Amino acid sequence: PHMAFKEKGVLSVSEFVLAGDNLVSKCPTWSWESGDASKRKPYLPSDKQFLITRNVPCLRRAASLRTRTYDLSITYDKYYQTPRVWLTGYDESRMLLQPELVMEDVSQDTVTIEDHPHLPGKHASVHPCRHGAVMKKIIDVLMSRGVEPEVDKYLFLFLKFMASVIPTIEYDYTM
Amino acid sequence: PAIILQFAPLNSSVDEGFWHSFSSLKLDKLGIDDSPISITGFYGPCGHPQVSNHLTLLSESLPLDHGNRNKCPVPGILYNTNTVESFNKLDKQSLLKAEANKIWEDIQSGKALEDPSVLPRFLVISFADLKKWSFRYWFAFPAFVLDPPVSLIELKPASEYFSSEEAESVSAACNDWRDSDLTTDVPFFLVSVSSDSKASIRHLKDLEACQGDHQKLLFGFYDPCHLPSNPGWPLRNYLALIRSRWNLETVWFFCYRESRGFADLNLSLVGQASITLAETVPNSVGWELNKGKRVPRSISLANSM
Repeated sequence: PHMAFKEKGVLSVSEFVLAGDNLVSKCPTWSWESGDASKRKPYLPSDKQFLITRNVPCLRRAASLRTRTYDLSITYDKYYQTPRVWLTGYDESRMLLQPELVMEDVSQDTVTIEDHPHLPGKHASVHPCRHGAVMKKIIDVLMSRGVEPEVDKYLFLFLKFMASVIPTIEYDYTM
Repeated sequence: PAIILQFAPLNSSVDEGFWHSFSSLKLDKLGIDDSPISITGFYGPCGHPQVSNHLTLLSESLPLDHGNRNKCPVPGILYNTNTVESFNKLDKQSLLKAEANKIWEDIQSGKALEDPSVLPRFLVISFADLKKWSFRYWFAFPAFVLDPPVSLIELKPASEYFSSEEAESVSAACNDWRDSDLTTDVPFFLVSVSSDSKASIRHLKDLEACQGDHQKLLFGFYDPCHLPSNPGWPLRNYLALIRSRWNLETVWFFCYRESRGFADLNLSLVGQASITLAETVPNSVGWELNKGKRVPRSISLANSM
């Protein structure tokens, strides 16, 4: 709904597929994924379970000098009704970084290690519990400025805010 | 001055899920077999000015008992041993020439013309330690050494070489190619630009179609490399096909790279190379190098499991 979006900062499953389609369209660096067949969510299209972008450079640490690359996915958290960002860091010679080293690319200005809902292994992840409130603030701010954003743009807003959490990871988003 | 052309090495990227996917294959189905398995590798153009793309093994890589914009399918083979000692006793040169020979056959049969995605054919030799849950592997990207090495005449940023109109028209064509599901993962193509400065992208087989006007023709390819002074590894076998089919002395090539998900011509490069002219399979090179040296790679996933 459009009222649920403005007042709660939330996102329905269909609206998630909608916004995700729009992210892929504008920023083709992002792709849809199916993931593990056994980890499929029946409330989401089988070919559209989560969104991912690979080989994303991170040339310096968040504390503001050696180059690391990231794979970062966006899943849909059915409980919070918000997207969730999951990141996988890599060595200067493209070897898997240990999840706790990613905290160095998180801004020290809450992130936690957990299992991915669609993939194997442990991923660092920004917890979504506060995303609703965050999105409500950003909606409020834009509304009075005259900009009335619709739900098909959630992810573009979502990712601009996420840039303050991971400033040095250079993924794509337009405005 | 006409210098010797140097190709930037292709680097690999094995996603975690590939091993997990294989550890299941080995334990539930294969058993002791060390027999080779055919796999699918994925790559794409350069996506950022600072960082170049890779050949990526995912869990989709293993047989389904595929290929979008960001995943161009490339055929490969996996040799996984049961012990450390049998891994070390692998005949690298006979296995490299075995795979390089498969490429050359496709170049000769007109297969590479129909399907040029066969050119970046690759080899992986590995050792999966299912006890400790650590993995030892080595990637190989076979590329032929041309008897007299290809000579570079010039290499300009694509936006320099092209005008403004040409630039617009090329990237408009390039993005169209990337935008339609049938051509997105076809990583080798021709770029022709009419004297009117209108650009169109055609398949390799349509080369003969492409001779018509006072029109430039460029042998384009998805360039995984980001470096502004060297073309990527896939140019090697690509130039091999060009010589083997049409025996061109002078070849204009288009290093196709992108940024923000669309064609980027300041990043992309136009170059012209020079080749001299019964013959058999040349020499092959290219075992990927670790932090600098002829050494295999190892990853321990005991903590993920």
